[PDB]
Amino acid sequence: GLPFLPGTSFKDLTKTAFHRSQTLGYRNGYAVVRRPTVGIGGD
Amino acid sequence: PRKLYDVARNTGAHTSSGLATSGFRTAK
Amino acid sequence: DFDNAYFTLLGVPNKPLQCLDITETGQRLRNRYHEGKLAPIAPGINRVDWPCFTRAIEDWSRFVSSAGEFKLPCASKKVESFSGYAVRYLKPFCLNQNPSLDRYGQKPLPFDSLNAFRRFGSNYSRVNYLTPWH
Amino acid sequence: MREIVHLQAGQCGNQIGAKFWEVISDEHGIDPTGTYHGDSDLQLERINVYYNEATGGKYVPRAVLVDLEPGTMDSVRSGPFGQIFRPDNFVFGQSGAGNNWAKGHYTEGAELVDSVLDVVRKEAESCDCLQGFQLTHSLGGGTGSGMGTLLISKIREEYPDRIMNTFSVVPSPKVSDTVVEPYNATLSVHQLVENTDETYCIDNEALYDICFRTLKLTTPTYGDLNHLVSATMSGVTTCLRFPGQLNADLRKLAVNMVPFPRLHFFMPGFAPLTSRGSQQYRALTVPELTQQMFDAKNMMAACDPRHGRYLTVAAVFRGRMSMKEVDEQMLNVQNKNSSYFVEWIPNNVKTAVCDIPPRGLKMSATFIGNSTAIQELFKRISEQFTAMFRRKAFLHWYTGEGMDEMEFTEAESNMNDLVSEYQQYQD
Amino acid sequence: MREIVHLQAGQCGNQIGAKFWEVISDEHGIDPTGTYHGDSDLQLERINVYYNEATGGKYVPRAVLVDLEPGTMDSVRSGPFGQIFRPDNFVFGQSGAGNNWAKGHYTEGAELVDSVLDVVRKEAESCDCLQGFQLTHSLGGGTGSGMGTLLISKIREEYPDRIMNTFSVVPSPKVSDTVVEPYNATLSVHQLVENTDETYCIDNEALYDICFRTLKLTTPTYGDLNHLVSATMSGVTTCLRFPGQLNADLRKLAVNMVPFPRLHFFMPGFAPLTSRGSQQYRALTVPELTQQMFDAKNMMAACDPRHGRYLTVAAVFRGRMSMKEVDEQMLNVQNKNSSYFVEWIPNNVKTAVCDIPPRGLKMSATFIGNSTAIQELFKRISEQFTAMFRRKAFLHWYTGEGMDEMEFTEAESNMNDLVSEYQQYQDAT
Amino acid sequence: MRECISIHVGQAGVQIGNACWELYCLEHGIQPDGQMPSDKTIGGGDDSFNTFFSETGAGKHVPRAVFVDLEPTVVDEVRTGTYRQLFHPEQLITGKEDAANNYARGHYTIGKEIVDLVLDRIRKLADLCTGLQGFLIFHSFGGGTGSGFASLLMERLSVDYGKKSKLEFAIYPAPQVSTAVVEPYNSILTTHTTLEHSDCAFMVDNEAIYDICRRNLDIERPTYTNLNRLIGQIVSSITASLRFDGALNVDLTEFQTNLVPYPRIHFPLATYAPVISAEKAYHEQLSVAEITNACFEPANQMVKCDPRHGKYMACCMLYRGDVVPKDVNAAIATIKTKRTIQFVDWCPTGFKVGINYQPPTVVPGGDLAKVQRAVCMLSNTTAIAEAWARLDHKLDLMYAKRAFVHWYVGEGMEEGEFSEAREDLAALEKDYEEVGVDSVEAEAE
Amino acid sequence: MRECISIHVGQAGVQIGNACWELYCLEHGIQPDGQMPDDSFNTFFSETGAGKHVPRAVFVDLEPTVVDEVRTGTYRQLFHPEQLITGKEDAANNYARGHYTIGKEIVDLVLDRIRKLADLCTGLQGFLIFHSFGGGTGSGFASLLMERLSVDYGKKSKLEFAIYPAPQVSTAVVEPYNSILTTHTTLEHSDCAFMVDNEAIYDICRRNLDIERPTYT
Amino acid sequence: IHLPRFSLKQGMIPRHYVMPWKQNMKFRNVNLKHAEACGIHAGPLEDSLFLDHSERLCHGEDRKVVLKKGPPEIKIADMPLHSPLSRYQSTVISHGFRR
Amino acid sequence: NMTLGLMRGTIHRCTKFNQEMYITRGLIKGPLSKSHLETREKLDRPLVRM
Amino acid sequence: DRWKGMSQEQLEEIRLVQRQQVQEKLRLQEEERQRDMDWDRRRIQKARATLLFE
Ligand SMILES: Nc1nc2c(ncn2[C@@H]2O[C@H](COP(=O)(O)OP(=O)(O)OP(=O)(O)O)[C@@H](O)[C@H]2O)c(=O)[nH]1
Ligand SMILES: Nc1nc2c(ncn2[C@@H]2O[C@H](COP(=O)(O)OP(=O)(O)OP(=O)(O)O)[C@@H](O)[C@H]2O)c(=O)[nH]1
Ligand SMILES: Nc1nc2c(ncn2[C@@H]2O[C@H](COP(=O)(O)OP(=O)(O)O)[C@@H](O)[C@H]2O)c(=O)[nH]1
Ligand SMILES: Nc1nc2c(ncn2[C@@H]2O[C@H](COP(=O)(O)OP(=O)(O)O)[C@@H](O)[C@H]2O)c(=O)[nH]1
Ligand SMILES: [Mg+2]
Ligand SMILES: [Mg+2]
Repeated sequence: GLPFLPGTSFKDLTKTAFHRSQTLGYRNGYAVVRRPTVGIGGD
Repeated sequence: PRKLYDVARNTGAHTSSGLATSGFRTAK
Repeated sequence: DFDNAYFTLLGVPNKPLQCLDITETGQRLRNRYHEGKLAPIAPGINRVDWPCFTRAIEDWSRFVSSAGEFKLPCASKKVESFSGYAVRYLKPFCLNQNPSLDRYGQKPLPFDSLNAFRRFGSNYSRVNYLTPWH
Repeated sequence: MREIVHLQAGQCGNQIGAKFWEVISDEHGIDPTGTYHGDSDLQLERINVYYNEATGGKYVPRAVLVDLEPGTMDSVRSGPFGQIFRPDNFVFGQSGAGNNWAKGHYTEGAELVDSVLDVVRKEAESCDCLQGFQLTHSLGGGTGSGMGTLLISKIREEYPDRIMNTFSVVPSPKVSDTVVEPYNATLSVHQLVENTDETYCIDNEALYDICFRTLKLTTPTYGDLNHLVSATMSGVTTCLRFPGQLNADLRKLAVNMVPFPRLHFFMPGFAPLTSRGSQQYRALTVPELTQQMFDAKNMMAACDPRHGRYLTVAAVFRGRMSMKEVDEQMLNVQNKNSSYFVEWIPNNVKTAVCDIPPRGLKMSATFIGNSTAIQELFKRISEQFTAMFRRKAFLHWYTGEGMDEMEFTEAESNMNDLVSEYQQYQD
Repeated sequence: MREIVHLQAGQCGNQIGAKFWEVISDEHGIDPTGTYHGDSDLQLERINVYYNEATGGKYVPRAVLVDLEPGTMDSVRSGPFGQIFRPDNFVFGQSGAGNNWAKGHYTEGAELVDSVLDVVRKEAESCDCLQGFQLTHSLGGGTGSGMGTLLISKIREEYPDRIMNTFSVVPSPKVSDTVVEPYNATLSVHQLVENTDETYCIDNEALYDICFRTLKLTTPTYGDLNHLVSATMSGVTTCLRFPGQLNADLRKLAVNMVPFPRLHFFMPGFAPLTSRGSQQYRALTVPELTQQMFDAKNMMAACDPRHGRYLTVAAVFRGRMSMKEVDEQMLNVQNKNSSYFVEWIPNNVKTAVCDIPPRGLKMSATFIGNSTAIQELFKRISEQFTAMFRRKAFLHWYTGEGMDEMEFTEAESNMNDLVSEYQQYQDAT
Repeated sequence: MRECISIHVGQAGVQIGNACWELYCLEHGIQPDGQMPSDKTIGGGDDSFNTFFSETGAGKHVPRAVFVDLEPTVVDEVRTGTYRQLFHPEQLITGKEDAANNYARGHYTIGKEIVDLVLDRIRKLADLCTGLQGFLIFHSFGGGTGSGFASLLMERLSVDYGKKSKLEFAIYPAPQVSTAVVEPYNSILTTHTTLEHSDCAFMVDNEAIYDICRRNLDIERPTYTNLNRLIGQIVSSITASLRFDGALNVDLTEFQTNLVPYPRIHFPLATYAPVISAEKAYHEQLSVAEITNACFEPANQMVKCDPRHGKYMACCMLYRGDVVPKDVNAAIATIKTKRTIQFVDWCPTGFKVGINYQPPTVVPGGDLAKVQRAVCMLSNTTAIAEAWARLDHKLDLMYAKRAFVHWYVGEGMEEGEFSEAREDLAALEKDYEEVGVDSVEAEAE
Repeated sequence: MRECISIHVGQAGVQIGNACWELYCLEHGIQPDGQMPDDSFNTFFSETGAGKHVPRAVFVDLEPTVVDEVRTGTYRQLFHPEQLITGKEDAANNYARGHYTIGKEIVDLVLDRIRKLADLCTGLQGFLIFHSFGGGTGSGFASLLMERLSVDYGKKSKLEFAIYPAPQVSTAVVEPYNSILTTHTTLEHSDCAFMVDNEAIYDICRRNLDIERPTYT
Repeated sequence: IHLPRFSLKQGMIPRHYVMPWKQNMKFRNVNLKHAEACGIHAGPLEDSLFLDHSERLCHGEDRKVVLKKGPPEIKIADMPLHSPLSRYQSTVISHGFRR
Repeated sequence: NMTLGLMRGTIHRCTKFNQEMYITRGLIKGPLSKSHLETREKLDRPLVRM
Repeated sequence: DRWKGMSQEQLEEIRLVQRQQVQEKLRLQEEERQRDMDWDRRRIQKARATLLFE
């Protein structure tokens, strides 16, 4: 909950999986957009 | 004692006091 | 200076008018804070930080200034003393903030390591033979 | 009241706008769901500059997200603040431009410019009084450098008398990222010269120098660089959304900092940047902010002010300060360094002061500097362009989409003319 | 406010200045964290002379630390008093000068002057009314000699009206540490007469002499010599920091002491010096203080003033005292040995009195004296130089950096002109 | 019977009014709700508020002011501040987009769509007044709506209300300190309005009030609020005779009678005499001679000019508080002796006095001490030309290479405005030096 | 109506005027804070209508270390906060400095306060200037101050109480230059000049008074 | 046609000073006849020799007899040690040193 | 730089001549605040009126 | 027409108001000192937490 200043962003060091999920997509020529039920890495 | 410094504030020959030591105080 | 036993009214000490020195406002390095105190928590408004200032302090400061500095009249005296209810909110585990944090950080680096991306202060450049920045 | 329709095109534009909207939502007090969880009344008084009132007591951003390939939109949608953007604003194609300006401007951007113009025509006409547009993109990529300039060329026809800003990332001196980057840079500068009212040039190793020397960051990700660009991006419009003793919008800065209509390439800055272990060794105070404002180790473009003459300088302040101290500091800096300011303008500093500082900070400031030292960047890009174009190095990847070489010749002629015209005011 | 910007330079400069900042923080009651804990209110109103204002009531010293290797920087930073200094003020390089005047002045040291200049301009524009600068270095080194002189000759023309003091440590005649040191000594002395206003000549074996006979110190490490230097380093600027019956700043000791713009080499001294065994067997009075100041065993340069003539004598007294038994004693010392004072100045004495003594001492006094007996240091450095240069002993370590070989010749010529100018002004009637 | 309608244009006008109307609400017994708890006044005749206030049907007092700005970021502070219920909601006009430091925008593009509503509100305010003495315009020269829209407002007011008096308290660009770059263009182009459509124009330098605040008061680092309090005190002193009782009352027409020698010379200088803190009022007294001599010092002046090099053509002294006319007469007889204050030859008297018995009112959290006496010298001097001489140089330097004119000509302004305004200011310089030359002979031999 | 404005220039002037005003406050009824615990005080003290008496003096010095003790110690309440005029640097034992370079930007403030003191004066008998010849501001700024005081007020008598340089003892080296150069100017702008010497007072204090070891007080 | 023709405004000149021979009721007619013989002025209208810190310069003695009056100017050589001008010897000494 | 060196005496002498001439110009005119003028200096005087 | 001037008690009231203003100036100086100390302590707290995380 520290204040958001340009020196307080950090990396998640204990993170192994980095898979993305195609939330954007096409079904029948229509630009479909679905809700993200999962983050980056399967979380 | 803070009670002493409030009773002794208005002691004198021509001084009117309303505070009372150990009891009810006057309505004025 | 607001504490005096002989000027106690209704259980609260008050400051008389004869103890105010006119030269005290032009004294920057006499009434000053030296060390202060840290807290091992996140920043914010809390109950253990001493000079913590909420939005209820500035309203009180504007109110007291518009209340005529809390005068106390007396018999045969128009204004005798100054009420102690106007300076209560400037009156008061925790660690010291002044011990240096750079001693537990990284070592200082030489100047050419610091010049890894854009070069500053090179003798063989244009800007070394121009008037510097003051 | 005064409404900014934020546009972003490309991977750089999307990854900068993600942190930009994070910073704005932190400053206006918006939770990731979209509602308001702040603790002040001033955070809601001018919230329609960046947000839309909608169903739920919640505020959605006015963001138009554009990319030719949805590869990097996947990361921002999976971020902590990816659920605020409306799903209709995501405009995306099927194939990327491949760092080619011609694919992002003639072949693949042409099929996508219809839906983007529909989205911005909807977002721009849901406004009581639209102030102007805002574009974040890059001059090295393919869909940024082509698609964003196509968007500007199509929007300035529809809305000619409005304010266009461009927080472009201009190419970097020492190490590049794209081999064919000088071609894209020249072809995009040729459009931004005639198309943009206010351009902001940001270099990447300038930010690397900031993060390494000023902030002493051992392991900086791109999140910190985007945080710095977002911090100087929100400081330009901070008087539109918050009160102050002296207010200045985008149009006031456009009037004051642009003498002639072809000098609008500014060098941004952010004043209270201090390392972690050097935090308690210095104080936040107006001289010690305006000194770092004018320092050469604080500019976000990789060219020091000493290479040329300062033409006009902005300074937008935030916090509880005295006006006499500010207006004596900006006079003192002009008096001391009399050789680096133009003599034919008696005052080269425009000053505005806001009320609310950023969270956790006493004072903040945003340096915006129009200088004649930015002409040495355009000379560098122009000579790299001539080295590439003399032997027609990568030109078959551009003529293969149906481009004439006279485009390259004219894009370098415009750059050369602007370089020669910046040199006119050096004396 | 009249604030001094302190400039350390090299290993000698850093080892002296660490102790100097220690005694300054002792006098003003500053802890190593940087706060104030003094027992009196007289130690705070004139703290802006040496201490800048940081956040939270923290006082940071007005020092820039300069070195060409990170060996001494890292030692002084890890010392007990190393955490007061600003982290950005540590500017050092990778490759040292290697006891070369030319590396420190032309090739390696020129790389670093543009960052020390940045820190100095950073620090001097924050001054309201800047009084002057202060440099500590040694003339027998490579970055104390070359880089320090480049700093001297580069901050003088930017600020051409301030007061510049150098607490230089010129090479000793007898004890030696560096073979190549006559070259550096000559090439720095030739440059020290154009861009300085006050220069304080200090010999290491003179301080050894003080420790071995006056102080009766038996194993004097470098810290004791640093305290001996720093006590008179703080005894000159003492009137700015404390009130007194008769105040004198650096400039008041500059106008009153140098008669001509090329005679600014003095021999410092410190009056109440005694052993620990003789602590209680002494009455700290003015006749016991002036008698030790003018003693020939007290000066920190190994040049006996009995071989020359005192051009001007300055004395700064500290501690509560009056002004009869000061002036009567200085009259007595002017009249007793009148053969050692020049007759073409009738009153050769400058006197200032401050009434805030150092802690643990009732009274103290600092001697600054301009004498023409300083020519025997210059001529003997020149003799050791010309016993080396005629055979071109180490000239390839200097010629190989682009320095023209005539520079040694003009440095020797200017040194000889200094010696002859001091000689003419001695017997002048 | 003695009403006065205040018009505050621009950011500077609104923030000046935010202190002026607090001072007015404190001089009379007006709570920020709009109430008068006690009808009796300690120095007036139960209608003294009629100059600034008007009654409603609910026992309420409403100011006779119109706040105009082309942006709402400073007017909504009034709409949400402590005095939110004091002002009529219609009395605070606002626009959509400001002129953005452009005289052309506020004079030709943005100001045309809002001037009718402001003139409507001015008409409905002047309908209620039966004894309207004049107007008081508050604006600044270095702005777009303080210089462009104020010019249009005065141009329409002069042709609407005839020869009714009007006064402006403008803010002039300082010689060295400025907050805008394009400021000399706006300050030059607005000279024709304050010369043509005016009766007595006041020029105020922010820098001079900065020296007054730092030197006379113990306030280092002041803000715009401490600057606005002094201007509020001055406008209170210039109108105190239309409200309160005094020995020698002076209205706003006797002002222009005894101050304005020629219709093209209406630029006097303002100074407030006992501007001291409560620290330094403890030692010195505030006698009439002390605060009459202190008004003539160049440091006490509220512009950056030196009155010693010029010659006074007229002088108007307004006195407040413990002032009996004998003391004013003694002070004037004292200041006629000295060589420094040199008057013009065609004004042997050169003094107009006015005495009011009310001491000036202090505000909570204020800067000035509470005093027994107050003087406000309002005098015209030939030494005011050294501000126009400093402004003409900056305009000539900018326009000689035609720097910022593209933001102006494309916004509807014909580009010949700058040359004509420069020629007007040159003619003013020549006219101001024509009335200062002694009509005497320079001896012989 | 018999008032006498005192001017104290330099360290010698301030350290003389401290004892002078201590004696003046004791001689009349004036408390150290300017109050009363019979018109003899009007020559030296002014009147405010609240019981406060303000001295008719100016303490002018270029170095701040001498005057700052006055506005800190016992009699800090007595003097007006502005009447203690103070510069940034000093003249540094240089008549040329305090007369041409540093003393020029200070003389306007001293002249303005002298004018404001004389505005309170209706029967101004004359001035009393205390300085010393051997200093820089006591010789440079004192000469310039009297030199423009003569043009400011004319034939009004200005009395001098100057510390002449002693024959045998001296505190400086450059003082013959200052003492030569200021008597070239204190001849046409000084109606009288009472001269004192430090070593003669030392001998007086040693012999007549019992006090050996005497300070400047 | 004729207007008052004053001089440069200086200090040390009274705001209003009339010659005392015009306001003397005893010895009046002899003064008027003397003024008529000298041809200075007998009328009452412009009767102020010093007005508005300046000299009248109009109704006087033809402005050349007035200037050519009194002893001639003295050579600046040296003041004797009794003259009141002996305080200003220090400037005459410097002016003699200058040449 | 030698041409720079020799100029300083002439500039300083011009400044001093200007200062002395300003002061004698101020001495020709009377003192400020004519109430300080003694009775032997007014042009009116007792001697000149008779 | 015939007002002599303010009596003694009015001037005494003006003096009392001046004394009140002096007291208020003292209080506000203490106010600004505590504000500055507060925000210094805030900045140092944030820096220390960041150092711990590093
Ligand atoms: N004394 C004083 N001057 C002010 C104040 N506010 C603004 N100013 C002056 O006004 C100028 C700022 O421009 P303004 O004229 O206020 O701008 P504006 O009237 O709102 O016109 P636009 O900004 O174009 O809408 C600055 O140069 C200030 O000197 C104030 O509160 N007090
Ligand atoms: N009698 C007497 N003489 C004093 C006193 N204080 C200083 N002096 C004289 O002053 C001389 C020293 O020079 P100062 O007068 O202090 O110099 P200054 O007036 O401060 O001007 P600067 O030289 O620029 O500092 C000594 O020779 C003393 O004779 C004092 O208290 N009493
Ligand atoms: N400074 C900075 N540059 C970026 C960032 N993201 C992408 N870039 C730049 O983007 C360029 C690469 O092209 P890119 O924009 O990814 O291709 P595009 O998406 O097809 O337009 C390079 O010049 C990088 O400098 C960022 O977060 N910060
Ligand atoms: N007198 C004295 N000399 C020192 C001290 N520290 C180092 N030196 C001398 O410095 C001389 C060489 O200086 P050096 O370290 O080479 O300077 P550098 O160029 O900075 O490395 C030697 O003769 C040492 O005796 C000290 O504390 N006191
Ligand atoms: Mg505005
Ligand atoms: Mg002194």
